[PDB]
Amino acid sequence: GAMNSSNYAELFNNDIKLFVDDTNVYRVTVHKTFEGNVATKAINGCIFTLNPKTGHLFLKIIHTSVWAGQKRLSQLAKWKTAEEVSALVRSLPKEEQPKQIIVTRKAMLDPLEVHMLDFPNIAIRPTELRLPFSAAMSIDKLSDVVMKATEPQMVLFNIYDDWLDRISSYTAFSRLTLLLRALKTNEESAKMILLSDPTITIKSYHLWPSFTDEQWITIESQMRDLILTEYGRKYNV
Amino acid sequence: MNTVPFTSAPIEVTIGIDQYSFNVKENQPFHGIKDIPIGHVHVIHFQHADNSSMRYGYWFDCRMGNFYIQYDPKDGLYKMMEERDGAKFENIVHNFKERQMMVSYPKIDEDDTWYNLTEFVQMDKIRKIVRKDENQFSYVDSSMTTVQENELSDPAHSLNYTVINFKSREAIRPGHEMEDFLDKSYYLNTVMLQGIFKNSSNYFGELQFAFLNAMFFGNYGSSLQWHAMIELICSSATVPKHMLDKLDEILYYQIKTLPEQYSDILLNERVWNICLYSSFQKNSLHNTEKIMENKYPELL
Repeated sequence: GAMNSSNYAELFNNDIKLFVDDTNVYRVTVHKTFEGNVATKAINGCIFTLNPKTGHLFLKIIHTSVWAGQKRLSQLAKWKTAEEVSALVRSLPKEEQPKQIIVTRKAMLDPLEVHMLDFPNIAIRPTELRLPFSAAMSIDKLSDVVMKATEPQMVLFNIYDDWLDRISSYTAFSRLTLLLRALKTNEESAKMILLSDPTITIKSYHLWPSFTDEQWITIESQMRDLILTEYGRKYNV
Repeated sequence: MNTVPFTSAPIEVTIGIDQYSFNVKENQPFHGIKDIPIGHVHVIHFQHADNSSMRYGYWFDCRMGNFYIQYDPKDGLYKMMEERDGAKFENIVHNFKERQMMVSYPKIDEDDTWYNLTEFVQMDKIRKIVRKDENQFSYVDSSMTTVQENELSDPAHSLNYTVINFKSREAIRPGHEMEDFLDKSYYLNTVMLQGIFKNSSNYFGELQFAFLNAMFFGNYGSSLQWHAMIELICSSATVPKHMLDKLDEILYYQIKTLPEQYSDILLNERVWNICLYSSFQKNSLHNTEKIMENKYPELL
C-alpha cells in the first residue's frame, strides 16, 4: 500500500525497491510570442529513479525531441516515464529487478502499472511522504548532464557519494532528503551553505563536497536552520 | 400465454415475476402465475417474510418446457421444477385456473418495459453464465459471487460473467500501452465484440442480464459487471453508431426501472459521471443523460 512515516524503515531493508519521480520529466519555459500570446519551449528533463538503500541513481535523460509533434504532453510525460522505467527494469538482471516501485506522485500509478503488466510480482506503490526529489536539478552535476544531452541518454550516479562507507542507508537517505529539501525551499542559500568553504571540494566522481564527519554535522544543522527560517517567512509564524 | 403453477405456498413470501410482485401469506391458497407472455425470458423470484436477506429466483423461458414451483421444507426455499409429463401438467394448470387460484401476469398493453429490459437476453446465454445443465431454468440469488470476484470459493455456484479488466494484458496491447488504456476501442471491438461475444447483441444481452440480477437480487458482482460493460463502451473512441443508439435505449429503461430508493448502491458514481460527462461517448447517451439528471441529480 501507500508509503508513509509508519513503514519508513522498510526503505532500508534488503528488498530491492526504487523510487521514481517524474517532476522533471517534462520541463518548459513560458514566454510571449510576437503577437503577444503565450507559448512554451521545452527543455531537457530527467526521470529520477533511485534505490534508497544503495544510493544508485538511474538518471534517464528526456531529450526535447521526445515531445516533437505530440499533444497533451503533461499526460504523455507520465506514460513516457512509465515506459522508460519498465524498459529499465527489463534491462536489469532478474536478481537486480525491484520487488517494489514507489512513485512519488499518484498520477504515475496507472501508467506504470499498465507498463508493468509483464511484471505482476513487482508492486507499484504510492506514497504519502512529501519527498523533495524535484530539487534534483538543483544538484549542479545532474542539471549539467541533463542540459547538455543531445540525445536520449541514461546516466548512472551514486547519489550518496561514498557516505555509506561511514553511515547507514537510513542516515544517508535522511541527509539526502534534508539537502534536497533545503535546495528546494531556498536554492541560493542552500548552495551557498555547501560551497562557502573553497577548501572543501567535490570529487570528480561525486555530487557533493567531501565534508568530514564533523563538517556534515555543521552542514546538516545549517540546512535545518535554513528550512525552519523559510517556514516562518512563508507563513508569518 | 403460458402458466407457471405453484404446488402450494407454505411460508409467507413476496413473490416477483419480472418487474411485478405480490405478497403471499403463509398457507394462502396461491397456485401460480398465468398469462405469462411467450417470447421473452422471465424471472420469478422470492423474498421470505422472515428473512429479508437472500432474495432468490429462477430465470426461465416457457418455450423450453413446463415449469413449476414447489416449496421444499428441507432446504427451506421455493424450488423451480420441470414437469416432463405434458398431459399431467395441462391438467394441474387447467384445474387451478378453473378454481381461479392464479394471478395474471399483469401486463399493460402499452408497456414495452420488459421487452426493453430483456431485448438481447437469451436463455441459452443465461445458462452459460449460470452453469447447471441438468435444469432448463437458472437459479440466482443475492449472495452468489462472480468468476472475477472468485479470482480475488465454490465454482459450482458462480456467475461466469465475461471478465473485463482495464489493466490486464488482454486489455492492453504491447507497444500501445498508453493508447489502449486511454482508448479501449481495441479491447471493445477486437477482443470483446469480435473475439469473445461475437456480436453486439450477445454483449448487450449479458449487460442486460447483469443489470437485472443486480436489480432483482441486489447481487453486488452483477452490478460490478454491468458497470464494467457500460464503461468499456463509453471509454472507446470508436463504437458502431448502432451500438451507441441501442445503448442509450438500454440504459434508459434500466435507469427508468430501478427503484428510486436504491440508487446509492446500484449506481456507481464514478462510472456514470465518466460515461455521461467525460468519456468519448458523453454526447451519445442523450436519453440516458436526460433521465439520470431529472431523477438522480444528486449522484451527479
